[PDB]
Amino acid sequence: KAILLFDVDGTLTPPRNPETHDMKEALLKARAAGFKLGVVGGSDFAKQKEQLGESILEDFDYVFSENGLLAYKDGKEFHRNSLLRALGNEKVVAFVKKCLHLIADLDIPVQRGTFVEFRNGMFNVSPIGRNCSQQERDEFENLDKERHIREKLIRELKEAFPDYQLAYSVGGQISFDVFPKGWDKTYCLQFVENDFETIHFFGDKTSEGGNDYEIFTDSRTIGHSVKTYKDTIAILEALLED
Amino acid sequence: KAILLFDVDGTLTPPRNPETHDMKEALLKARAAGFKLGVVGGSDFAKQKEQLGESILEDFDYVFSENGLLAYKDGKEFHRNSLLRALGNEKVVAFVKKCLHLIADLDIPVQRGTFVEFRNGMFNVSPIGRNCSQQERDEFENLDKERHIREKLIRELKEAFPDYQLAYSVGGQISFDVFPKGWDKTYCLQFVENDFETIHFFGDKTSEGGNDYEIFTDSRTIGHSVKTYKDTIAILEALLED
Ligand SMILES: [Cl-]
Ligand SMILES: [Mg+2]
Ligand SMILES: [Mg+2]
Repeated sequence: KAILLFDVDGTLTPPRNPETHDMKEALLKARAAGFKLGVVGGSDFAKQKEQLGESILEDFDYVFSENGLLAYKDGKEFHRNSLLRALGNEKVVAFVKKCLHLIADLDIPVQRGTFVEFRNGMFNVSPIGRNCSQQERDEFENLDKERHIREKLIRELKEAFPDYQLAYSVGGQISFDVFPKGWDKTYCLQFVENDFETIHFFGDKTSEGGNDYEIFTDSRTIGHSVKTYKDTIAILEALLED
Repeated sequence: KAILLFDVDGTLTPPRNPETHDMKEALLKARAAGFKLGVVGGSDFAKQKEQLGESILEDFDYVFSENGLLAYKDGKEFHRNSLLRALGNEKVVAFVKKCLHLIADLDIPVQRGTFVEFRNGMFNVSPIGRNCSQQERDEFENLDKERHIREKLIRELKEAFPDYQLAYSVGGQISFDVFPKGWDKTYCLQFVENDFETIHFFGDKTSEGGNDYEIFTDSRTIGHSVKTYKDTIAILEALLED
């Protein structure tokens, strides 16, 4: 009783493209050899269905969207959680109010709009706001490296709301994510833990700060760091060649 | 030298559907009878192209997107303006900072995310934030009717920034729009004013507070209030029957 869990983008696909027939064929073979298959990714179910095709729920035994906040097994939903349920309304409005005050009081050159986005699994917080142009993102990113605007805000929110038990993650150029501790990819492990002797995990972003790090490092998991989906295939072929 | 200008949704189409072949046929006939045709609508060019079809720039002599902030004539762009250019960066960040403080200091039950959206032609401002659920929009709307949260904010911004010369418009359930005075549909009139003796305007939202009101009422315009695109056709047939 083994299961093979895969990060999606970059692990089962070319980075920002749909899964190849090569990859599809190698998974088919793993399943008929008797492995269960699962997919876990930070992105929502629609996005995973885009990359992996429309028969996603038939092709994989488990699908964990938003790191497992929306979870399917054998084509049927069995778990749905969200940030609002974890935190509750009172804590959500307190956190967001503090974010808005903090961002309003910044002395930075450029601000636009969409400074605090409330998403199903996280707050996404942007000092400049996500309604900026790409040239503005480039500028801010450079401003940020010098002035550490995003790191200062994180410090401020961590010190204000330690009891909220939130983790914080710096994003591309203009933002950071805020989510309950544990709401990384390891969140899905509770759902397969008691049903498999061996859990392989495949991921391409497995170093410290990559979103595959915690699940890879987790002692419940046989981690495989891939550079590309073509390595994923190679590992699988080798698992199957035996 | 006459031109026929149309609001798009509800005027040339069923409310939230693409333009009919009936409507398309009646415009064809108006053009071969020697009228110029134009389209003006609050929504962006992509959206107008969705409703009116992909040959939009070939089917209409003038296309005015975002009320004419992006304007085409004879299939070619001739005007592009935006809120950031009108206001400038310093004024934009001052307005948005004040919005964020105001919204942070609200004593309302529910807030979520996306409180200030910076768009090409306007700020859209939401006390609860647009990342709320529909049930939350219903609740807020009811809360708002009792407590006048949105009207109070508008008063506050009008008194703070009179020199910015901004107009303010209450939206559906959760928001209001803020834009430079004159950036309603009459904005397009400067672009046809000196080229036509007669400018008909067709619109279905022509009463006070409707986004067709100013352009309809404007003395440069022969306004026609329609209930549906089928009335638009009738008026046109009558214009053409002569
Ligand atoms: Cl915001
Ligand atoms: Mg990846
Ligand atoms: Mg309309």
